[PDB]
Amino acid sequence: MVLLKEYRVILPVSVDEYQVGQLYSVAEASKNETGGGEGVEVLVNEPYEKDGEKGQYTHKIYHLQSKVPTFVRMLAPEGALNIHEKAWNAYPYCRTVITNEYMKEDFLIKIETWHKPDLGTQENVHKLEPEAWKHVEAVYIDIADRSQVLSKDYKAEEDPAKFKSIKTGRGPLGPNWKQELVNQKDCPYMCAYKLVTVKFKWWGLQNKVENFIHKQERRLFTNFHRQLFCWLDKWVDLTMDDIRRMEEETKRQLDEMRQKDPVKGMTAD
Repeated sequence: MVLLKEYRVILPVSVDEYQVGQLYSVAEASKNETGGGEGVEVLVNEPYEKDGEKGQYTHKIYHLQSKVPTFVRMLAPEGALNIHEKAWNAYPYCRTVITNEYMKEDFLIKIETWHKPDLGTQENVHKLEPEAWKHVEAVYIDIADRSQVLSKDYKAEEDPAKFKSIKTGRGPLGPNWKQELVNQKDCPYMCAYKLVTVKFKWWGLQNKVENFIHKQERRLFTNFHRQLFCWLDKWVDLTMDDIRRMEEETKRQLDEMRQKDPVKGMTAD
């Protein structure tokens, strides 16, 4: 037994800018959560060959102490957690698997994403078998709706409902932002269908932890995409190679941030 939810993020950007946007934003975000000995450590970032499928592979470590609640922290005597994240990014499809050495296969967060040029209208894009599909909650994340942000997390500068791109004129995103999007030609949009699979088989904490992760993943996909957008002007002119170099700089910066910096980031639920 295992808990499955698909997050549907509609965005006012093209499947092709998104490829770059995301990649940039993963790094910015990584940096905003690293410090105090917590956050992101990159170990591997390189192209791969499965033979027929080509794309980029990463192996990261997420370091967690205080940014998670007491009851998670307490799963380990050292009061501290490393979770390993191996990802195969074959944009427009990505498969991400988070595991924990100390736990065999009783623990798993897996994210499977398909980026598609529509408005989230596709049921079961991931072609799951029908019984399993029956148990999937589909959740829409609206990057405009401020009710969807945790108060602690809100920032007017990370708010799409308040941002206008100077480089492209997109924004800011009013309550109808969607309906409007449908009304005009020179308006791209995609949906990220992120299927998240959570497994945590541990006596008496399974439902509790499973649900906590889904709520934390959802918080992330919400701030992240808010930020992706409010960050348009920073990545909208960027090349893949402009990105791979960022990635390199960022591997070292994170290694320096996590050591020399205060705790920053999201603070946990």
